Amino acid sequence: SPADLLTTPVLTGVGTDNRWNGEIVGLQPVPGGFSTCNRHWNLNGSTFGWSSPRFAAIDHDRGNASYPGSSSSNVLELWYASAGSAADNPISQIAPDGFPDMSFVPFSGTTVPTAGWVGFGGIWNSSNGAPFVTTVQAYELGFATGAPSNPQPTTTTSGAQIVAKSIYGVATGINQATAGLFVMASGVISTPNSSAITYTPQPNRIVNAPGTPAAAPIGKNTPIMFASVVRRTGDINAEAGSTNGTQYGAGSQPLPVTVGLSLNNYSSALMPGQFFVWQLNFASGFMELGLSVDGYFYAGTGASATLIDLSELVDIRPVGPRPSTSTLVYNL
Amino acid sequence: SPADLLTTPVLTGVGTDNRWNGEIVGLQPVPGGFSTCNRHWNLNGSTFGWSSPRFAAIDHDRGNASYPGSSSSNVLELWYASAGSAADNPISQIAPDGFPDMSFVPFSGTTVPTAGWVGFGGIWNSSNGAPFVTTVQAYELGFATGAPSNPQPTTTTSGAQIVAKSIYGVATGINQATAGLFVMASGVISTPNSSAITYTPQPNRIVNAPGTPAAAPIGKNTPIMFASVVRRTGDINAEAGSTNGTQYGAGSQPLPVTVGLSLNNYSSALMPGQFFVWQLNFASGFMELGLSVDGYFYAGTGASATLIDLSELVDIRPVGPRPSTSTLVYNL
Ligand SMILES: [Cl-]
Repeated sequence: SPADLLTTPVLTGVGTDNRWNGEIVGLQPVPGGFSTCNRHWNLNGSTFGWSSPRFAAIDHDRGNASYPGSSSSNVLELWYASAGSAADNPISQIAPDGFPDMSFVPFSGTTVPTAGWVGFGGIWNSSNGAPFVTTVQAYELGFATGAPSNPQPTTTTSGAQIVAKSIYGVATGINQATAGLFVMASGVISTPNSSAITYTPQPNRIVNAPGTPAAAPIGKNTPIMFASVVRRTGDINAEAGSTNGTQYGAGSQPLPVTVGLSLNNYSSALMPGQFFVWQLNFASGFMELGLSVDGYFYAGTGASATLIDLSELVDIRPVGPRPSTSTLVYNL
Repeated sequence: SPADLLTTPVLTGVGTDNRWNGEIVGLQPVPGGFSTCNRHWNLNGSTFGWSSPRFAAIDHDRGNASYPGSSSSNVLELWYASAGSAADNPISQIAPDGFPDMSFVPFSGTTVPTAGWVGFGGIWNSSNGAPFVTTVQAYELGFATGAPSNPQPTTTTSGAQIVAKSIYGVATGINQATAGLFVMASGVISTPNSSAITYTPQPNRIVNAPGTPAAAPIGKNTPIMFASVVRRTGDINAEAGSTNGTQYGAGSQPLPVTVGLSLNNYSSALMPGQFFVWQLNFASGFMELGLSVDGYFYAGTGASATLIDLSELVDIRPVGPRPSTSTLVYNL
């Protein structure tokens, strides 16, 4: 039984999302539908992604590193490689374990990109493993085509490039035909100013491998993402509330669910066309969440795009397998 | 019952240690004894530390930022504040949530400190939350006294300072009497060259709050730390089996145990003078692990300081409460 995949602490402040590793504080309905594969598991014990259910480091030993111009001081460092070149990754060769499933947002000069996945790290020497210490910075990572001259976002891994570019000037730029990338897997969201932006990533920014099943509305049941509070570059101190607006990152699954799914095969527990349902009991009222065999979560919220605050969630109780066509209860 | 705190995946490659968040691959006996409080819970639902059972970010909004002893090619950014000044931390005011429990290792020039806790981040503007983008780098963090003129290691929180110093040159130094620190909580170990060093931290480097209970041998039973493979600055690409040597970080508890202990009170389950015992079944042979009420783990390995490899661990079975004076079986 999948019942213990989702227990009360998973959604009441201990559980984190599988994209940003932020504490989950809300449920974000996606009436338009979405797809996610990276660090996403199904109930048949499998992933279409390239990442294990953890947040460690991103490591790739063979990419092209460069900076523009003839002055090496305070420059934007650019790193890129082909998708499918991650030979050292046992899960998938598509990308290094932990590389974010987000499309690259191009920028140059003094522009800081909006809604990029950003991580801290730098370039290192492919021949001996030594870091290029003058290249440490915050880097936006994403999938693109057209690097290095004109990188543009792409949402498919097939034929893509994996790109890292420092959003601020590094101490001294480095030009290497072959160089390593090392970036911490726990990301923040890039903003050019103190203002928060919409939940990130939006569905059209998510990068997916071929064959990734889509999450679509089933009747009045709508797929959701799990909203967490995520740091943003424009106002790094900002956390939940009051301070200049709240920034949400979103993930397809709670990481504890992803971990459990990765350790187990739940094929006997649930049939296709079924949800495993939990009841979420709030201080006043309650709602149901449903989990499909493809590993997507649903709510009975229909066309609504309004975020559901989990601040008053009290406990979670298993309901069991139900028809995916049965509208999930929403009494909030 | 605490039995489900330690299940097979916790020590067979999924569970991470509570200091470095690295995947646990070994058990490190500490015949000399040790103490740990940070991100360490007991069976009475309590911690003597200053950190929650998670790895996010380190944030303090009021420290002194400077860059003395710097050249134009090499500017080491220094941040420090008093221990006990972390007013925003609901757990403890000793230090910001996630600040490492390690004594500061002094360094200067281009010298890289040995066995330092290093994290990525930078300084930010206390008045508006904006990052000082020219200060992003890898920083060693630790407890010290004598900042800013002569920082020296300390292992007691009382009267201490919390210090961050970039191990590499930042793009541009920043002098502010009041400034913020922001560093990702997931750390790496500083090494001056490609070689691995001893497991980190050694017991004499660990910082502890007043009242922290010590782990000492009880008869033939010896306290252990949980060893994980941790990244090092000298060879950032190196992982398990590196021809430059394998680097271990160590933590007092597996993080899943710490999380479980933080969510429930197990005081009725175990009394002082008792271990909760699990049997670890390997491919050839087996051993017992014991957990005390203070949350420390023990093995019946006596004076041995030899690391126990978990690569051939097959499964874990709960045994139950046993007297701490009873020698834990070691049959490997
Ligand atoms: Cl804090």
